[PDB]
Amino acid sequence: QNMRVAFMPWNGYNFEDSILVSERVVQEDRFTTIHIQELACVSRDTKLG
Amino acid sequence: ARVTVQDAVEKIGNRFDLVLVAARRARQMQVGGKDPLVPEENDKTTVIALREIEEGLINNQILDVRERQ
Amino acid sequence: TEEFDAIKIALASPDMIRSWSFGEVKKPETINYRTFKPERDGLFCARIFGPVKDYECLCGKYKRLKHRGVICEKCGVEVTQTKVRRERMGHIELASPTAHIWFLKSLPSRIGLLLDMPLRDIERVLYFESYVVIEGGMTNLERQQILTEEQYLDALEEFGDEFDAKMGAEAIQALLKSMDLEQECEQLREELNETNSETKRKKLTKRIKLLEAFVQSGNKPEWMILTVLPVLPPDLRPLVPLDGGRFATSDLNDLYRRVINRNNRLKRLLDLAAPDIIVRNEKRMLQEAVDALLDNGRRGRAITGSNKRPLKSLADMIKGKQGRFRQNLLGKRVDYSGRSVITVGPYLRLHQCGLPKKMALELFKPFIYGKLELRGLATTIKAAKKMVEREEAVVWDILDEVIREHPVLLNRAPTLHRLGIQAFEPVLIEGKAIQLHPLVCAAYNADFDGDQMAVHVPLTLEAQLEARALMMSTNNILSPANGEPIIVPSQDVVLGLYYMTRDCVNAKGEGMVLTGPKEAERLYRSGLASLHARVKVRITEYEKDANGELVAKTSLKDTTVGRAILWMIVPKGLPYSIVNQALGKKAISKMLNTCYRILGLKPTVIFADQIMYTGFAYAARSGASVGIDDMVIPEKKHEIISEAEAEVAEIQEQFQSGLVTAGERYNKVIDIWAAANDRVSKAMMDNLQTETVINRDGQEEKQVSFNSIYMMADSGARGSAAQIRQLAGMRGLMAKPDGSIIETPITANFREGLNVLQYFISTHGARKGLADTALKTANSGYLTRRLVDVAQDLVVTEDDCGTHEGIMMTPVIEGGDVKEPLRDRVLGRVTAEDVLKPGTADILVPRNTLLHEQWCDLLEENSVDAVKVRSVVSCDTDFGVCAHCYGRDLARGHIINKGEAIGVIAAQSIGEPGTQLTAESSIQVKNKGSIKLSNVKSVVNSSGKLVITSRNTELKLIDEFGRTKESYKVPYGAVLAKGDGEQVAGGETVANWDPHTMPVITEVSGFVRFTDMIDGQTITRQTDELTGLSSLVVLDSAERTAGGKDLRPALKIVDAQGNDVLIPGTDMPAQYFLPGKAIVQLEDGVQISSGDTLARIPTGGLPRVADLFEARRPKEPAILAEISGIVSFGKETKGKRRLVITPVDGSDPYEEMIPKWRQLNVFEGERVERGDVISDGPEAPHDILRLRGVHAVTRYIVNEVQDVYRLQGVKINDKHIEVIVRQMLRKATIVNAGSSDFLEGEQVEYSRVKIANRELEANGKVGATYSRDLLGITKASLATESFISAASFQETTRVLTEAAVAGKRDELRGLKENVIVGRLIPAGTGYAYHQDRMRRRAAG
Amino acid sequence: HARSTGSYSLVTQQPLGGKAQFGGQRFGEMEVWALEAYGAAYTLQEMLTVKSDDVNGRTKMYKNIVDGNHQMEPGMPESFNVLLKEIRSLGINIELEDE
DNA sequence: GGGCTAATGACGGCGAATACCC
RNA sequence: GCGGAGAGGUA
DNA sequence: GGGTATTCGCCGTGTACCTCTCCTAGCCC
Ligand SMILES: Nc1ccn([C@@H]2O[C@H](COP(=O)(O)CP(=O)(O)OP(=O)(O)O)[C@@H](O)[C@H]2O)c(=O)n1
Ligand SMILES: [Mg+2]
Ligand SMILES: [Zn+2]
Ligand SMILES: [Zn+2]
Repeated sequence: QNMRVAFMPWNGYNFEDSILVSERVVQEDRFTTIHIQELACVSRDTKLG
Repeated sequence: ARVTVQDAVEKIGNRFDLVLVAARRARQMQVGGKDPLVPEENDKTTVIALREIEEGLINNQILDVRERQ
Repeated sequence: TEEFDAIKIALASPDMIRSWSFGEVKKPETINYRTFKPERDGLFCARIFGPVKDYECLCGKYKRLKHRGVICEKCGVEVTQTKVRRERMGHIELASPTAHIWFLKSLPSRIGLLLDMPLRDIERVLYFESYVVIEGGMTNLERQQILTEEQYLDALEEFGDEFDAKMGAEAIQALLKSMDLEQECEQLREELNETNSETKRKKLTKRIKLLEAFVQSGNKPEWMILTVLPVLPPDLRPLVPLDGGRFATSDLNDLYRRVINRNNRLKRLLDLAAPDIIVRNEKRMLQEAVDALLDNGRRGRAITGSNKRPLKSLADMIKGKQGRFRQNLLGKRVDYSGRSVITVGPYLRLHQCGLPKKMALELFKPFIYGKLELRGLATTIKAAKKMVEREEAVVWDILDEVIREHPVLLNRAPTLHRLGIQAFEPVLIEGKAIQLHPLVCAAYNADFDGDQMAVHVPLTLEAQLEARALMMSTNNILSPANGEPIIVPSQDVVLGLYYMTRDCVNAKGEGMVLTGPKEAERLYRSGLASLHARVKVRITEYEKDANGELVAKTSLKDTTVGRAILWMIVPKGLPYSIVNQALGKKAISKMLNTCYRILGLKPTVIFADQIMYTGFAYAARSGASVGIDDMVIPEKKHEIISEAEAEVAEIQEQFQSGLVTAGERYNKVIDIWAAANDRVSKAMMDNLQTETVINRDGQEEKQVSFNSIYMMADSGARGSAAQIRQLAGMRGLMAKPDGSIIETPITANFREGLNVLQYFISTHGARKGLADTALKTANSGYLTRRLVDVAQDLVVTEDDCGTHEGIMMTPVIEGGDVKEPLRDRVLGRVTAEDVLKPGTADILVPRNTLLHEQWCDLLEENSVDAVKVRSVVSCDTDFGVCAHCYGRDLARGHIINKGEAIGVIAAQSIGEPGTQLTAESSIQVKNKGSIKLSNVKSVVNSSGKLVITSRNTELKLIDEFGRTKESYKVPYGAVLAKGDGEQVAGGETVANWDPHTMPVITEVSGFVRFTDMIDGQTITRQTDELTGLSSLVVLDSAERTAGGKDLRPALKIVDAQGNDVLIPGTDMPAQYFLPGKAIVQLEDGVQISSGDTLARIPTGGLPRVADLFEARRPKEPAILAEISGIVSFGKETKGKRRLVITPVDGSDPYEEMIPKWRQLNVFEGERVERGDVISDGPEAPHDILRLRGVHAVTRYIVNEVQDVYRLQGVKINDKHIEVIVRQMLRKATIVNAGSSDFLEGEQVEYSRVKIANRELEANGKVGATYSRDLLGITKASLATESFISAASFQETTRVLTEAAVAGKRDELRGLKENVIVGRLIPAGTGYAYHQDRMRRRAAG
Repeated sequence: HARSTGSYSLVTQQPLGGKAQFGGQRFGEMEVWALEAYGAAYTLQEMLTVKSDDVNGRTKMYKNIVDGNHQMEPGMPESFNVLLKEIRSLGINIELEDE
């Protein structure tokens, strides 16, 4: 997604390649992804039953 | 937090047996056989023992004399 | 746990193996796969190895703990704790005695030479193709005769008796049992007393040493053949049942099953008395299975079921990276540890780190439980657990309270050097990322682009104290490699400070006078003055000039607002000047340096934190950004490019006509393009650098621009001039795959747009770069591993050994100037002896004193040039080094403390930086000085030249006050101009010689006389007309014609009368053997001038460092002289020309063969010195050490490595290279006799202590002279005393076999052994402990 | 990821490696060297025995920590005993001597 | 499901084992 | 459900 | 026969971490 960036050092919170982000980004819910795990339970036939 | 131990190493210049004497003292302090000679400021017993070492009250010889006494 | 020491290794006898074993595994089955109870007999058996479940038998008759020794009558399983199933070993009774693969296939085949039988024969026997007649009684056949099938048949039929032959490992065991160790040993000593020949004497000495080792150790040779085979406890080779009735098994289960199968089938076949062929096949099959068990991979590589990969055998489990020692015994996996992504956290103190709540709770769980129970919040431990799993406010309060002073260890994945692990005090924070203090990133090489870090918790009290004292960030500000600071501000900080200190011609508040920095800040933050604006301020600096008292000096300085704002932080002791400048990267670094040297640690720490905060803040206030217009295309670029294109066009057209070769045209184009690149770069730098033409009140002025990209360049925050060029200029020349340089460069830049070709080329460049870094990293890692490995055991044990030896250290002045000054080279080294002023009895430094900054400055005030300092290599201490011989240099400033493991610090410091490692016509004096010649003996001739007659001649430069600035090496035959005394102007040509031509120089005058220079036989007169042209060819040994092979043409130098003029002082008849390719152009009849031409004669980085440290013969070594004196020729043309060195005093008989291709640099009648060059090329360190001795080889290695390292601009102190070298030459070879075995390679330590014991005894007794040896770190480590150290990283099989046969005993004595065994290392905090234990033995 | 105590491995009784199963960080040989460069003997010692490999040591240390005392009892790592057993499985007798 | 049986695409270094050259 | 291969990715 | 080359074969080739599939097999009763 395309967002408004400003190139400047902001009290070394973007010191190294790190990135600073605005609470509006989480508010607007624009970097929230959906993930999906699969789980499997298998019932086999043992000789005890 | 005690950010530098430079004065404690200036007391004993080896900088290694410093750790041993401070460990013995802090172990006598944790298992409550002894009492601290310095007013604690909510420090744990390690930094207490270092604070005591830097003030000149405790070294190896004081430990030996007090133990035999 | 017992208190033990001395791990002993030896061959296991079959009775001992039976002793360990608890039962026989008869059938290969393990478990019923249906009911998971183990087999009644099998690889997993309860009656042999132990009960599956604690204290209960298999059939279930006895299950209670009341019974602890009973063995159930039905199931023979004893009732005990299942843990024992982890230690009980079993055994298998082999029907056919089997060979141990390790003792056979290991490169020196110890069965082979022990039996004195070549490996080929043993292999012939083992695969069952032929017999061997072992002690065939009274017949006509020897003892090691190989016999073919039908030869054995006809022999057996003819000779029924007195014919003893057998087959296989049982035959070999028979050979071993019947051997008389001592009789053969004594016979061998007699043979050695009778034999004088190199190679046979070496094989004999190896064998005699093997025999002596067996008779001393008490191992009988027959044990190399296995009769009983032990089987590993089951829980160590599990057969775990996967969910779903299927099983997962280690490969050892498969191998054991196969072995048992083949064994049982062979047993049945033996009971059946099957024919020999079949039993032989079965015995072979059992051999493959067993040898696959022991070491799978030395045969047809018995692969696994349906996977095509060779399965892993025991040797594979031990040896190798993935297997063992590396993986599980030096590379464990601790508890109370975590991992997460790293983040900035500027607000932190230097000694702290942001730690997520949830990880901190998880790590400190048991601490939480303890504190919760102490406070009574929880009745029992389970209630504490439940309280932690709900995570109530009380839990967080307890966590905050416990965390208070508890330090944690932070580590970053590639721990290159010891600063890869540091301790911090954690501060609980939200989030899932670990917060790392910015200043320490440089130490960690950490970057916030997804780098992760691990966090460990020290548990015991001694560990806590050690983490906070030794490892804490604030205690490690100086790099252990060189003394300089590690924590220097990196990029944002330095940018902010740079912005703050730079001044501008005109701004708001120009030239107003401020009473101090505080009102400067008043002005700046209120917007009544610019952050940078020239101003007069009154400032009170403090100076500790007295004995530790601070004196305030208060005056008016002309500075910027910004410099005042910065001054607020600076501690008292520092001069104002420090901040007064532009304050870039270097300036800030040296600021920190001075602050440390003057005040000490704590002020430096707090000052660094302050610097970080102010830099970050004001960088943010600056608002520095990067727009497309910030990078200014030079206005005159297009002209430069069009001009260069016109020039290249003219040169190419002028090529098509054919006045210049292709190579010459290439060179011309490349040079013109390079010049154009430099032109555009300089134009761009002029445009960008000082372009702010801003106006003061009236007229204009110009100043260093405020272009953001330029500030980023100049400050040293990011980018170099090269990248600025790459942005705004033409991006220079490129290299094609093979290294050749493309003719047309990339004229475009990233501000503009490249096109397909230029991009493509740069793509190649970047690709090659990346691949380089990958392979470079792998090689680095390997090199640093060897280094830390070899030098681990070295520890500072003694305070002062008291030796007078030392190395005379000078500043390495390579050619033009002083690449590295004295002061840094000597700082922190103790002196070997007092040095005197230029006037005797004027002692400048008492006997050994640590040379700190004050002494170095004092030496600067005087004019000391070279200082002899005690070095670690020459240290006298046994089993370690002494504090004084080492010196001070550390992350701290003081003399080294007893106990410190200097080997590892040296190895790490040399290894970690190793990841950025990849004409001569006229001499030109750089600075006006006096010329001085060293190690020369000249003879002024008639032409008026100071003729150089020495090959080792040097021309140094003494300055006004007696110091050697420049140094050059002047070879034989270089025309000279100025002699001795003359002052030479700047850049004036003092010497001259032909680059691609080495002339042969005559010493005397007269007529050239032809001796053995016969016409027709070896030379062919093809001569031209009057003008004196000829083609007389004196060919070399290789190129001489077929007829003139043995007739050697010569030129004797006679005078005008005829008599051979003799070299002054010597009687030698001058018989000049014309060397190779002697083109006699100037024919007979032209008066020879002094200087006539007789004969025209036409790697670095990581591999170079690894090769220097491994002491690898560079495949074409130069040759040296052993003794001095008249050399001479000998028996001619045998295939390698003989040179016999004849000593004027010493004995003659030293001959050296020389190949035909070798060219000689010295004349026959010349005066050589020992270890002078005879042939040109790279010298192998071994010869230099052997001839010149220890200090020479150590200086050579140190300088050669330091050259590579400084070429990249990485500073390392020489002491580390010295420590490694000292670890390299640990071994010596005995040449005399008296207490040793007269030839054994023995460490110099044991040899020295033997001499010391003789000295300690009142009687002189025997002292034996020894010669030093230098071994490369891989082999040197292989020949270590302790066998666990060597086994830890090398071929495990080889060293294990050597120690097993030798019966070696390990006292552990080292660091790595103690680590492996899990006791206290003998270094540092544990040194006292081990010293204490030393007192505990042999005491009361 | 973080762990205090959890499941340990079968053959060499060290904690599992990984994220799926709790798993501890790998204190590798380079880290060992880092600690050796300092005089840090007790930290390395606990890291080598009490933190991973010594079974009796780890349980005694858990109990000791719970008791509010911070001492230790290093013992010999189980992996070393496994090593002895594996080398002994060859024809090599390797014994821990005593005097 | 259960029961029974069991090929080719690294490279360098080094030291020992023949090949051969006088 | 401890392991080991193969594939990919991170620094 | 003894010293020198040459083939030959073994041994090594960075750390830390994160995903997924796949795991004794074939034939006969
Ligand atoms: N195959 C690899 C590739 C990378 N790494 C690791 O990634 C980092 C490379 O930094 P680097 O110097 O190469 C790039 P950076 O530090 O960010 O500075 P720059 O971008 O301004 O140039 C090092 O810590 C390496 O250990 C590795 O272990 N193996
Ligand atoms: Mg990174
Ligand atoms: Zn029973
Ligand atoms: Zn010494």
